[PDB]
Amino acid sequence: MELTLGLVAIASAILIAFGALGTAIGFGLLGGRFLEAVARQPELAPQLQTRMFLIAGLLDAVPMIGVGIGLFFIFANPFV
Amino acid sequence: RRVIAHLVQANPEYKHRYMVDRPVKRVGYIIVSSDRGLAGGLNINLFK
Repeated sequence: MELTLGLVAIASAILIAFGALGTAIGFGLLGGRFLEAVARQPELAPQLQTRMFLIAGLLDAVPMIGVGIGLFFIFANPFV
Repeated sequence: RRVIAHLVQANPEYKHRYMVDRPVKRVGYIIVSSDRGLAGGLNINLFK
């Protein structure tokens, strides 16, 4: 039961860190390639950044979801 | 020249010394002429 609580803590840690890794990879790839691309075409930077933030938003939804639900269980644990 | 222009509009990232003039200190001249005269002053007009 308290060890069940430890289970919950572990699960939340899993989600938060492991989705954080999801973000850490996606955003990094996007940054590297985006810098390279804008270097190739240094003129239309506005739309470039526009679609860049587009993709960034499309990216990190579900990892942040896991983070949020993990913290929720950390504090508003169902069946404490 | 067509594909050259396509390149440069595609890649305006630079202009080489072969497309844009740097300040000149010596200027080169490619001078064509003949080995047989008897052609008026055509060559002579060019020389002038």
